Amino acid sequence: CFEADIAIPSGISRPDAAALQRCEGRVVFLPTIRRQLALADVAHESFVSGGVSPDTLGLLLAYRRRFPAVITRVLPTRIVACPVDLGLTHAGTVNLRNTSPVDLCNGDPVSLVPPVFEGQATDVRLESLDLTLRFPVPLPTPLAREIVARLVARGIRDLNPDPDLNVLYYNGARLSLVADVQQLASVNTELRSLVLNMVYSITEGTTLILTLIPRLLALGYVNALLQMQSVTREAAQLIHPEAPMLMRRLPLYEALVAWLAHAGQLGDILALAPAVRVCTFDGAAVVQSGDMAPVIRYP
Amino acid sequence: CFEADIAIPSGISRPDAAALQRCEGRVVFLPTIRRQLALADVAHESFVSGGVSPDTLGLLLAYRRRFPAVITRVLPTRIVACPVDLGLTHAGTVNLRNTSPVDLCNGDPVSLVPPVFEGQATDVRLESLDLTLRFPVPLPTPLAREIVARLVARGIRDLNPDRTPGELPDLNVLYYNGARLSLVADVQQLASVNTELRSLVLNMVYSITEGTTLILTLIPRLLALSAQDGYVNALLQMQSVTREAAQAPMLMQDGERRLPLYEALVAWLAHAGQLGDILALAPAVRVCTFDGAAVVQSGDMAPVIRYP
Amino acid sequence: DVEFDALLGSYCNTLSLVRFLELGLSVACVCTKFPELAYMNEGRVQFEV
Amino acid sequence: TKPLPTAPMAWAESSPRELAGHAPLRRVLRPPIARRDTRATRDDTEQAVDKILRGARRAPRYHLTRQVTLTDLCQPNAERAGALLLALRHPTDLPHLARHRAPPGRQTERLAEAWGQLLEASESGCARAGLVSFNFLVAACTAAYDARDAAEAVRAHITTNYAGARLDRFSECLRAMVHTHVFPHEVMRFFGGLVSWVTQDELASVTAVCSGPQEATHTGHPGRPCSAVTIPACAFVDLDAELCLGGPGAAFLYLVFTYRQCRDQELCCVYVVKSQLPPRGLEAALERLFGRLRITTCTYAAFAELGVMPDDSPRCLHRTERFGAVGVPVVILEGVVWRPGGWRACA
Repeated sequence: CFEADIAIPSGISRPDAAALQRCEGRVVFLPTIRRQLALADVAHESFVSGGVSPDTLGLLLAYRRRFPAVITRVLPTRIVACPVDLGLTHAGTVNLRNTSPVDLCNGDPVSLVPPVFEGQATDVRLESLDLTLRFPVPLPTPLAREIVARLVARGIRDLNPDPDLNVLYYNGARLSLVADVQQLASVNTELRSLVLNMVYSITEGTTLILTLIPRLLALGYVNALLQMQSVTREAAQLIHPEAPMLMRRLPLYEALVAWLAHAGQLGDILALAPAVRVCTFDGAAVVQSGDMAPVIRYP
Repeated sequence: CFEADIAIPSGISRPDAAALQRCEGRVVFLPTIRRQLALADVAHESFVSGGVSPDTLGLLLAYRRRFPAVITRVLPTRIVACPVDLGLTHAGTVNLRNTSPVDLCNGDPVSLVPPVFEGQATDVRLESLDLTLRFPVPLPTPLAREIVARLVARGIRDLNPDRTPGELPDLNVLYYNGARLSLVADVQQLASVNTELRSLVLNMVYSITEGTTLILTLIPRLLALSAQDGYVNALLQMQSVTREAAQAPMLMQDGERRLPLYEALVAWLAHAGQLGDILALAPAVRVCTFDGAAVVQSGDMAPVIRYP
Repeated sequence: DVEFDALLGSYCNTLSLVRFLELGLSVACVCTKFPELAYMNEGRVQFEV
Repeated sequence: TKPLPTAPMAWAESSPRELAGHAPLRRVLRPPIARRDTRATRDDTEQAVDKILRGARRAPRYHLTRQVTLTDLCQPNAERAGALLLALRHPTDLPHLARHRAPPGRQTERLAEAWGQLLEASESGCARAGLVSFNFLVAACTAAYDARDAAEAVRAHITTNYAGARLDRFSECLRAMVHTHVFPHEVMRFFGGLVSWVTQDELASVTAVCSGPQEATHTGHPGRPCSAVTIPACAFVDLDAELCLGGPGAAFLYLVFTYRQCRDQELCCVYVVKSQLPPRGLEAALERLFGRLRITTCTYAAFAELGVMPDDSPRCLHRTERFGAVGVPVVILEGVVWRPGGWRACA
């Protein structure tokens, strides 16, 4: 499996040692696959980058840069977590813990940042050694992508506001997005930076094509084919946005470069590529929330 | 590991065989998934389309088609490379030799690129049997997507063709960390730039929906943040069309229960979000180092693991 | 202070094992070990009365 | 009985580093650091315990998924040794979603009536209904997609083994789904190869391969006293065999749903493509070969990659297998490795 053994620090309180015992089956992101790693390297205090604790975007960056490893056995003075990325595909079944929706017999769980749901719920603080652990939520890819996009949209409405995105019907019972209270104010403040990169990359994408199409096809097969299948779609959207907006090949091309990059950087952050699949056997076939679920390395 | 053997033909001069000895860890594109193959199917002479060598946007389209294979070992009469697009199933992590001015870090997805820098060494001429080998340059996808954008736009702006005076912006020069990186500006071919332009134009259209207009309402609101936050200030690049685009709902809501915002995101995210991938070849590998060395120097061997 | 914590015993049951050949029900059947029904498709009995 | 050329068979007719591994490491003591200066029944029980011996003396080309479902849809017995089973997920959204993602001018009530109607045609308790067979799709869309009676021969197979109602009800569901922008994909992902069903009454426990090669499974002539094994496309109607022009490479196997959006009134086409192209090249060749782009949105096909057939040649086409009285063009695919893949259709 290639186990990597995280070293618990010096003496921890008895209630903290029982906090870790309950963390078996939880996903950890380990910065390097070194066999011997510290606990502080894994703890959420190690996600600090710009001097701040990362937002939901800063997290999703890190989740794409380090290695998630499921916790297999927690031992006093060691945590044994087996990285998801290493070894052959479809092997090393290690048990997960389900959080929220069911995780049916397949569907490739994505580990998405915690704040998307009850924020501090899952912080799991350890006071004795003064560190904390935020475990990502294991959701299926279709639902994980539906949610993360669902919340960004809510964020956009919230950006300037004067049909509920929140109610979600998954499987047997309607799922709930909103925890009401100020959790939304905490959820919305962390998606704040993800919403903007989304708003920007759209507004910067349209205006950049809406300027380019009329500032191209006017200088062959480009022209004909373009306007051909774009009838009442691109051109109509051109007149309508240019109606409620303003209108340079040299800044155009140099902005088309900087956008094209920033765009694909968001497609990478977003799309929450699945870490694992569920393939069960002699098992329930649906893993009820909070129950260990079999799981295998590639989708 | 479904390794594909590649037979060295006849005898390539002891100096040529010494050149292949150091090509282990480099990448090959094979035009099939095979068990028996000829050395000449891999050579740059095979990249030649009818009568013509593809340009450096033509190669990306050729590396789009066929399969990247990283050479594992080279024997006297065969070359062993396991086709990453398929046979990536190894317990541990095939070695990729970093050939680039760049440096991998840890976790960087690695997408390949035709050789494209101002100072470069990708010739490897083998005189005994007429053939050559251009090895692609591995590169982090953030950087490899910045390059493709540079080559695309350079082939495009030239194509307008910019009316405006003869002094255009750079677009030929990058920076990765420090280290100015000067791309090779040499030829652009109609067909190679067309498809790259065709699919660029095509996808940026499909990313525009009804709900998109709801977002375009927010441009004046963005520039309100341009100026009262230090972030969001940084977000808007100085050369931002959006900034020039501000220099609205339109009613028309079809029964009110569709959720066009959400649907507009999904639509944009698919087509426009995935442009590095469609314009260029997406990463299939990411650096991982077991020994805990956290970078890969240029010229070193990067332990590499399956897709990001 | 000397205060100890005692364990005052450890008990366990033997799980017993029942044969089925030392029962009444075993008269109701003619049991036989056909180790090869597994490779078999159909099986039959003639009965001419 | 022994050769002339001995070195080639000692390896053929059939480690020491692990032996040498424990030798320096384990044999060494107190390292490191250094100081200066009862005929048959009895036989069976013993063998089971022993089997636990050898299998516990040691320790990956196979994966089995197992699930319990009903025989309403699907049905393992009708099917055989090599078959595609597709999962079906969450009947709960009888178009609940139809509320959203359904464009205006759409009576999103179609699914709830089409689908709830399907249930009336064929409650929740002991089990649920998952596992749609490949077969059952070929018949449901048989009259829909392009070839008839090679396609309808499959439909005759299911009506006589697996009900024309359910086929018709399920076809009405496929029409209603393709209607309202909830597709047959984003439902029905690939499940496996159908190793062994173990059914009871209305119940079935289906073992099937999550991934790995098929031919290496229960094997035998046939699995259990049934017939042989194969991944037979089941249609000379399906098994669209690409690579009209080709060179040796591992053939590949994909799963494609083709649709009609008022050109034919929400057509459902379901078939398999076999050619050597890595998914980044299949989207291109799917753009060609297809005129189904009728807007008459623009989302014509959706595809996922099932796996490899790491040999080009086994593509037998046989209109020759009986799943009861009915006979079907059957194409036999010799050797297959299953890579589940993911569903990609953006356009």
